[PDB]
Amino acid sequence: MAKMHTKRKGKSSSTRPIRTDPPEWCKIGADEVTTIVLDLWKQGVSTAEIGMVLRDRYGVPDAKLITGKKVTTILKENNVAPNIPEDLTNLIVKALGLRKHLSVNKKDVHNKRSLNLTESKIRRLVKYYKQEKVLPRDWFYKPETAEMMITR
Amino acid sequence: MAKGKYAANILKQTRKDARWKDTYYGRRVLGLNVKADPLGGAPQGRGIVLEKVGVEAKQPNSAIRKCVRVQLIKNGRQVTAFCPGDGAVNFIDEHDEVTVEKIGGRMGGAMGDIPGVRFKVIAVNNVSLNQLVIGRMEKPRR
Amino acid sequence: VLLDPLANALSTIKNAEAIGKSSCVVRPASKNIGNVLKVMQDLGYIGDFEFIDDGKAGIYSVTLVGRINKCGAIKPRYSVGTASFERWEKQFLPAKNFGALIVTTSSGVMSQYEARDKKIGGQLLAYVY
RNA sequence: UACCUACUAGCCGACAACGGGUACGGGUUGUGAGAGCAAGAGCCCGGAGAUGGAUUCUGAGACAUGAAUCCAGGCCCUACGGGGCGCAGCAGGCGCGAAAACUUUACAAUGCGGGAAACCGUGAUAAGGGGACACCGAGUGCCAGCAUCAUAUGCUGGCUGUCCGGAUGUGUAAAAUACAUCUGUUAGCAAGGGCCGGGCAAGACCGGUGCCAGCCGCCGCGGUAACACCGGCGGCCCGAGUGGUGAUCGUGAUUAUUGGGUCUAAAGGGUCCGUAGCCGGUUUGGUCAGUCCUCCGGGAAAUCUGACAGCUCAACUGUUAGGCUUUCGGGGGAUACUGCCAGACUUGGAACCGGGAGAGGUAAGAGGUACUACAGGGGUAGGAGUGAAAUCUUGUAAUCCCUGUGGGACCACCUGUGGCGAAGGCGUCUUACCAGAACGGGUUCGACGGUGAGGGACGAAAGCUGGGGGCACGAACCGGAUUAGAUACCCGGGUAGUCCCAGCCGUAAACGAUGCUCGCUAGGUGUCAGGCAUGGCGCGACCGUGUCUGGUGCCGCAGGGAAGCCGUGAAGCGAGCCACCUGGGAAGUACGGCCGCAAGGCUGAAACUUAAAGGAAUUGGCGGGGGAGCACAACAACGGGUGGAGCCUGCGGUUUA
RNA sequence: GCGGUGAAUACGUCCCUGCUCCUUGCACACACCGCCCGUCAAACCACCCGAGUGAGGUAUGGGUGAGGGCACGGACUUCGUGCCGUGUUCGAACCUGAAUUUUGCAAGGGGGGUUAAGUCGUAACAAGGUAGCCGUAGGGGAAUCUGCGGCUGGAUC
RNA sequence: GUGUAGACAGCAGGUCGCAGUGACCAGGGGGCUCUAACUGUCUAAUACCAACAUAGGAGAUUGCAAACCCGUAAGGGCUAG
RNA sequence: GACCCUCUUAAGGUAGCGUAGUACCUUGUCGCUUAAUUGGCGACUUGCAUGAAUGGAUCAAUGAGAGCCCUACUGU
Ligand SMILES: [Mg+2]
Ligand SMILES: [Mg+2]
Ligand SMILES: [Mg+2]
Ligand SMILES: [Mg+2]
Ligand SMILES: [Mg+2]
Ligand SMILES: [Mg+2]
Ligand SMILES: [Mg+2]
Ligand SMILES: [Mg+2]
Repeated sequence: MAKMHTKRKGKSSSTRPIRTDPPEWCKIGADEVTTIVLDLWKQGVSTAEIGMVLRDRYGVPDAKLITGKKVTTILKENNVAPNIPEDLTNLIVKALGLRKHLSVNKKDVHNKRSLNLTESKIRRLVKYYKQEKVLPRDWFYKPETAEMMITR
Repeated sequence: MAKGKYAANILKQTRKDARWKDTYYGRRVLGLNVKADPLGGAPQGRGIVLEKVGVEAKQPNSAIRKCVRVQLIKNGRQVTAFCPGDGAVNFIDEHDEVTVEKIGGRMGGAMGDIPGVRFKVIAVNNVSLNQLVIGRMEKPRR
Repeated sequence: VLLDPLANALSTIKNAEAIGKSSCVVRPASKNIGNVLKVMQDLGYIGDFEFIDDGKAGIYSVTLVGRINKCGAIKPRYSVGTASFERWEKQFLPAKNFGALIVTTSSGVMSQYEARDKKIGGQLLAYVY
């Protein structure tokens, strides 16, 4: 389909094969992969590339197939998850950096529109998460005060 | 024009606005026809003849169309009335009582090569001007 | 965004019939899609259909035996009773006892002839002929 | 809260409050195949009103149509001290207007109040009179034989009384009609109305009139042969009816949910972000609210449909089987469907990483060449411009050439039927900041999505406000030509402006005249980014062919359109949302409103006018389009003459019987 | 019609002027002697503004305020649905400022339309003779003209 | 009732007069034009104006040993610019 | 009276305003105001002798400024 605010459709999907089982050619275990995930999380590595580094240097095809849990499921099980989802945090971080840039380049109207599109995505994520109880009902996305990196 | 199941309100609203673009429904609801025409929905009328004019016809055709100038008594509206038939101005003169009716032409408006005239005589002194034109009635001396 | 899979499947069947292709694939399969395909198969208008799962919603490899003329969804899915089928039949269908309307009912999904036999109505689903 | 008190600060509304417009509501009526659309005068249900208005007595009940009181308003009887009345009760009158009846009859019946009853009153009701109310039923003729011009009066023959008139009784309260027998009639008393060129059924028959009289819904007729107009002749359709003007329904899929269009005909919003609304993935589990089958309370009759029964057929009344009344309240069954509940699922979108692509954006700087300013050196009669000229410029040494120093704008070739961007738009180079994309991805997420009236930002150029800058260009302006004129094209100057800095306006042929999202549908064919195979490559940085994905163009089958055409990058086939159009002018105008400093933008009629405007395509003519060709009624090259002078003849005009 | 005598020119091209054919353009079909825009004046019609000038409706505060209803007090009679007074209550009518809305009249101004056999030009239609249209700004009796960006819905190159 | 308080604000009933800001005190109001924008200044002793000034707009000179001006000169005003 | 030319010793007054605080003719002509108005306002304007920083038009607010009108008031 088209993108969120640009209508340029694309099909660069990551083709994951039909695997209903863990690997049969790998000796890795669930304890090994969960220990690797916890250690990489404590290093300071976000969940998007935790699985990537599992699949590249350890050749782990999928954490859900072996452990039975995704990365965020393991994070919630071990109390090693953030209080805010990573996508919302990334959008808010980019919006804060873009606002910091736009407070000195007031002619940069194109990036003002880019900031508006990212704000629309941020409000979409907040609406979905408050729909699904991930975030509090009264915590609205304030773009000036309640948008910090770790929100409390 | 929403085709969803629970979208009757949108279709009703868009039909409501699009209806006004028709001339007939909007002019009927707004009451322009009652407000405009001298008879006010009366099929015929009754006015005092004041002046007689043989108004000219259209550009391709060439003729003189006998058109009395009559002022209504029901409303005091001054208009022009076309008197049809051979010897049309012979049976009508100044200061008469003549029934008048619409000419019944294009869109209820002026008919044929008569410019600016929408009303026609149908009877002089409450007797049929058609029969006077034919020759089965005689003009009263009143 | 994909928001009418039954109508998409019937439009694909319409396209495949119009080109005269014997076989065609059905984009993501659904249970109501399978019920419509089974009732259409019992009507004889459609030959064969198999759910080939793909780690997704699933698709169909439908063998069109060349028996239909056009088939799309019924939008909106109108509520219909046992005494309310003939007006929809006169609207969508071309002739009496010619083509059937796919109906969804609490008993089951089926053409409106068998629904009238059941004496139970519901929502119109589609039409095929 | 109906009023009062203490208190609280609510209540209704952008899903339309408040206000304006309009209206007795419904049962129903009009119409159409139906969906619908339009009106709800009369018969029944409820509501209100009694000249407008307020107030009050009486009563079980009233603020009473035949009660009052006063005010306003009009009128009225008076002996002038005073006293009444309001027909939206029945007939009637004036007024009003296009717009409608008798100041009849009776309580006989049906009802009501009164009476214990017998009964009385009843403009309620019934009964009539009058009104081309609506519907229905009939007749003005029938008729054998015979004749022309095929249906008209003929000639003749009789025959019937439905109508009209009478008799008589039934009959109703009594009438009248109706009803029965009889009988009155030479079947005579009883047909009109429109229209005749087309649309549209009917006359190319004869005089009239001459763009006049007239016709004409529209088209169109007549300035000399009118099937058109007037009389006639004839003919046509309808039928005691037949037309006219509105209205309104249908026509018309011309309001379109069913069921329309929106590239070029009216119409896609400049783009885009986005709320209410609306539309939404597969999937396990639970419910059953819409929904579904069923039940029970309703949905007055009337009108509707059919039949039966009875009015002679008929409409009509009763019974009855259906219809409407609808689209309410409440129970049981089902769980497909949608909405509710709790998860999950990976494809849809979201997030991150990789090597690449890009005139993507702001900020800064440097640079390229040309131009220009002044100065210097050389040189000496024109330079500039034009179709041709002149203004202009130059002897104060211009033009041209050389040197040098400043200036502001502008970024060529490279450059592409290339690229990036939401669009507007973006081309010197370097750097910093930011953003998106596609591509690769057993990466994170789990439907988080589409559209989107309102509303918000971006928005070419021109213009406006304030500060700069001003080389060039260049509205205005001035001058020189052109021409009949030139307030224009041409040329010489050249202001505002173009540029920058800080804001405003918010419109373009903002175009692909094609809104955006998804699935689906023959192919051949460039090129661009990425990825991927392979052959060469100094078998390396690199370049070729093939292939998947996403763009960027041409070609075109099926498909569709009225066609030009579109055609996996739809104008094809479905899904969803929005914007938009409804004969041509008047008109994007007037009034009101909001917006802006302003110019203006936004919203947006009516009177009136008009029969077409309009779109594609085509056959010709035509051009100061193109291409081709030809000839002394073309040209070139030539020879002569007409034109000059006199005469001759022809045409015009003066004269002229 | 005939005869005497007797010459230059052109071994041509389609530039000029007619004309023929294919293609392109076209708002032209009486076919370019075509169609056709705006101002100006004249007649008429409908309209808008107009300093002004009336009339009517709705609602609102306020005013003066008939009359009636209960309360209380005071007297006359057959001891009061009466009388006087007082207070309270409802309250018509009329007057008045603003608000709102509907319409009549108005010196004069405006643009629209429509009729002459009007006048002036020639703007668009072909490359309409300077391609045109669109937005914007300025100029001019008037079409329109020029500048700026844009488009091609423009021929020939 | 508010306030700590001074005091302020408000309510119910009764009652007198021709009259309740009872005296004193204390704007009459509105509409259409001309002119100047406004506050201000002005002929002390006949002119309080539409005149003068004003902010706003525009122009000119001058790079400071300046422009402009005073003095015969010494030297000065503008300029501790 | 929308054109060829003038009168052109530089130029022939554009936007506006116009009987004006400017207008002789003059108490200009028409409408509202009044019974009646050399007046006030609006319009027309052939301007003796208007006009753009000799600044033009226009202006909310202000004014012991200058005219006219309505209501209220009063020995004017
Ligand atoms: Mg610009
Ligand atoms: Mg667009
Ligand atoms: Mg008027
Ligand atoms: Mg010009
Ligand atoms: Mg553009
Ligand atoms: Mg002053
Ligand atoms: Mg002064
Ligand atoms: Mg006076």
